[PDB]
Amino acid sequence: VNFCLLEVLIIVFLTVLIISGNIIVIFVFHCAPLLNHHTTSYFIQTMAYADLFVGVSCVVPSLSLLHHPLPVEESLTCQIFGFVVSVLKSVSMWSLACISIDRYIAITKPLTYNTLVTPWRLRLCIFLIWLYSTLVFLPSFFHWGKPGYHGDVFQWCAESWHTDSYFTLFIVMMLYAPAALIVCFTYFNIFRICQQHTKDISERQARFSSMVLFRITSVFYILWLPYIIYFLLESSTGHSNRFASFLTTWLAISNSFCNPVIYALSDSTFQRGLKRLSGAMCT
Amino acid sequence: TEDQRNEEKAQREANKKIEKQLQKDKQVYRATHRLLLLGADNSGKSTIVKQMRILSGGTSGIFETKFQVDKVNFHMFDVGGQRDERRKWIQCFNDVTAIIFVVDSSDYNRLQEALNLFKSIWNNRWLRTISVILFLNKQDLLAEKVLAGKSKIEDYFPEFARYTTPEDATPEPGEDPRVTRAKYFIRDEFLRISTASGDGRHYCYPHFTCAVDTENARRIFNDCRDSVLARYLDEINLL
Amino acid sequence: QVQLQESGGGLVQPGGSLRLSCAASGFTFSNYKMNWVRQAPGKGLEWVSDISQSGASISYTGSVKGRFTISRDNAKNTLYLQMNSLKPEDTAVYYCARCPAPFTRDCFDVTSTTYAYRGQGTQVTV
Amino acid sequence: TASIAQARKLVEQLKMEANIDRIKVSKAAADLMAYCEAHAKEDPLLTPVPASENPFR
Amino acid sequence: ELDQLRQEAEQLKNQIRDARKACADATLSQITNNIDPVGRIQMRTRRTLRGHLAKIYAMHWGTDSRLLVSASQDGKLIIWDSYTTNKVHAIPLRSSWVMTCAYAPSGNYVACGGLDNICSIYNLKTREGNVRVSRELAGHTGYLSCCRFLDDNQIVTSSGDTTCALWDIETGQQTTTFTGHTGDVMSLSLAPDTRLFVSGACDASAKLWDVREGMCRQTFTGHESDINAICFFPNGNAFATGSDDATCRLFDLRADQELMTYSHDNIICGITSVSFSKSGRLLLAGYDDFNCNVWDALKADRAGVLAGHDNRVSCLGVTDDGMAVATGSWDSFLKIWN
Repeated sequence: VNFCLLEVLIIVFLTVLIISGNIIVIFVFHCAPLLNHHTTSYFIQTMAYADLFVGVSCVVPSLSLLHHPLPVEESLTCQIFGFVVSVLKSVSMWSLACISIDRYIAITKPLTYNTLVTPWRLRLCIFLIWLYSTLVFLPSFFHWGKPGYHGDVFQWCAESWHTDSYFTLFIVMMLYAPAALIVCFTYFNIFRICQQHTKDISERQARFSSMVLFRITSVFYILWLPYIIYFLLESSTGHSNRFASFLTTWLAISNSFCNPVIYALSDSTFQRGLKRLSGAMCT
Repeated sequence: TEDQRNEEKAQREANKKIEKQLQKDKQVYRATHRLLLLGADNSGKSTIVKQMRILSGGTSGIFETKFQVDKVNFHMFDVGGQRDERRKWIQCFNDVTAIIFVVDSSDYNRLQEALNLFKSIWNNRWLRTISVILFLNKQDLLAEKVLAGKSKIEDYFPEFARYTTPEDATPEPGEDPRVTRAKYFIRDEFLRISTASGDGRHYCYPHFTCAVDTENARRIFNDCRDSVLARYLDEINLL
Repeated sequence: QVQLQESGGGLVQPGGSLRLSCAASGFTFSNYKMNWVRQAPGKGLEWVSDISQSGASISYTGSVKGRFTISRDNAKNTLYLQMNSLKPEDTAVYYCARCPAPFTRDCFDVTSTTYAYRGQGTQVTV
Repeated sequence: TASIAQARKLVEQLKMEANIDRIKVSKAAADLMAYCEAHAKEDPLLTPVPASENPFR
Repeated sequence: ELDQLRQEAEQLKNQIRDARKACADATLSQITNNIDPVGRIQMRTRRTLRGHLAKIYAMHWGTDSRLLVSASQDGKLIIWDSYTTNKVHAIPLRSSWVMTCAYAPSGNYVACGGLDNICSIYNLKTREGNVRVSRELAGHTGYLSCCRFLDDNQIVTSSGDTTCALWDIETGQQTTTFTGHTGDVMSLSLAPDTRLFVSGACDASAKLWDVREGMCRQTFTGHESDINAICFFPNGNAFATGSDDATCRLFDLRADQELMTYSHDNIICGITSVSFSKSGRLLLAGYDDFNCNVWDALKADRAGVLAGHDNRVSCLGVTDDGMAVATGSWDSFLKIWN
């Protein structure tokens, strides 16, 4: 039973770093309230919630492999586990897109931004993220196909359930690719704006003498691309590599803790909130 | 007791209504952009807020002026009422998007006072982040003064003789280029202040305005838009 | 008490020199950016010159840019205005003025009627 | 008329501090410390209280 | 006779200074070596009152030590229940630029004032139920920087025209003027015995005034820069000034001179607000390094800090029973500490 232990060691490591930091992000945003009243903070909170559900939904592979396989649901839990996790990552990635949509608005309509992007429409964007990501991934319960290769853990789920190339096409063109193209368009425009602005400021400065959102989005996207690439190949071809599937799926689940770490490394006000936690909440 | 729990429930209902009014006015407050007007009495800040007003301001204390161009609310504050010392009530205007600082460009003995005031605005620790929309006013009077002669910038600024105009405009200074040498030199005397201080937390936006003009509100619009866009790009680099 | 006493001053010819002095009392001299201000007769107060905390940044108004020169002795707590090449419009009352806050680059010294941290002033005439 | 009155007024407005019977600064220190030792326990910040007494806890 | 009396006033100022030096028999820190130090005071943000849209520049506690009023430059004067964290009232001010707010000792009234140069008195326990402005005290020309009710009918208001004034709310006129200051008066504190008040100004001077006579009882000039805020010691025989030269100072009334300085080499920014605890052992001082340091007022030792804000701390208040502190700040959020 050594091999399943070697499989489960990395995933329990992923659980014990995924679980802790997302709660810390929420407590920091509650603690520093000038940080709280920005639009991007609530979407980062939504990602923290989605990543916390990722952790408390991937607790069950640890139960399956760490001891004897325990279905308390007693009939194919991995399927609904997939329908959790495959939605949740989508819930995260579209969240990045909606951040880009606010930041692009914060560049396109600079003055009237608070007129355009309000907490009501913010809550509406968050609700349509969970609603859209839920309802489009729904036919995984219809046995129209396996939604993604989340669920490689369990030896009936890894071999019996055959994924659908057609359902693979129908999930990527409404959830996996449009988030990618909206992030690409918005960050291309914002990087263009920042280049042109920095050139103007360099000009006006030199005439007289004498991007953590991009970083977290790019880290998420590069952690997530091998999973979608080999997912498209193992779906359209049907011949699979179990090592690469296992590694790419839990690497795409490894992006869950990468938001608190990088956002702690970057942001000054988030660091002020986190030093407030490390001072007050401990002693 | 039961009545005490009823009274704290009434407290929660009052708090709910107060918080609803607070959000309903928060939306308006964040929609409106506050501006601080500074200057001297000879500098035509009064006529400039007159063309913002014509295209309910009380004299007592603050003079308020409300206008909009392209459906953006601008609320700008002329302080006509306080005393002659301003080291303390200028700290109130720290949450302001942009300061409009009007200069009488045709009076060269008050220009050094205006430069000292601009330097204090630029280097104030509570104004280190506020962009200054500079309005070098009375360019009709500057042009008539320089073309008239009998009063020289070298009288009050020795380094005018070592100056040439790097970039300029054709139609407005098209009467004579020497006044162009005047009108940019004063501009550089503000930008020499505006460059040497800080790591780009705020930006000056110089402008050339005669006694009567129309595009003052448009200039305030575009410079506030650029300053708020620069704020949001520094937040994109940070948030 | 924050007290600034002037010195120097007095009569000098229309091509002469005077070393205007200002001794400072009641504050750490090194913390404050110092200024020289003159009150001309029939005219308002106008700023003449200033010097930074370290003595590095030195500025003058344009009428006196080449002629006057300032130095501040933090050992002696004294602000000095060497006044060269007097004109009749260089004849005024001369106040040393420290900027209102310490450790700051902004100043609001020259006021219309009164400012707390000016000296008494010594008159210079033709 | 105004100058002599203002000079006399300024001399008077210093004279009232000269008329102040200056209690010795040692007695000033004694008064400060005596008020603080008299009211030591009733100060919540200097003497912390339980959460039953503390309405914010 | 003019310059002669100015010379006489110069030797009179010198003899006042030298007579204070002769009357400075023993300093405060000399005798307090036998005193046990106050220890490390650690205080925590018990409540966090959110719901201001702009910078908070003033607050005043209630005399019942539960209610408070906060003033912020969005235009809202808000009465807060500190216990429940419920805003008891919200007031739309006519002019948003306000720098002071005062709560009446009876609680029926609240005051505000600022750059519009009128001291507005709002009634709380009103007939209709909606709070409204009951009086608009006009007559000062400078900005109003501090107001304090004596009663329901006497308020002292400091101003930026260098003059404090004692006002009758009912008539609406200044009962008394206090014109001795050279710089803009930035604060005032009334005594516990309420017979007299001290006010500090930008001229580095704090002046003790008697309210009934209306004359300058005393003047103190020990500071170097602008005195931002002032507060009596609770005994009424001393007060602490917080000034912009990064120092606080304790002045005793009967000694008529400075006692101690409350400053450190690290702290270089200005005091915006200063307050006293109930015993007066802890002197509290808000600051521009976004924090609130607390000193042993008898020993002059930086014995704690209250870091909860990411903008400057504008206003500072202590309850009459001492159970709480309320540090408002420019980050639009007020905080209750214990």
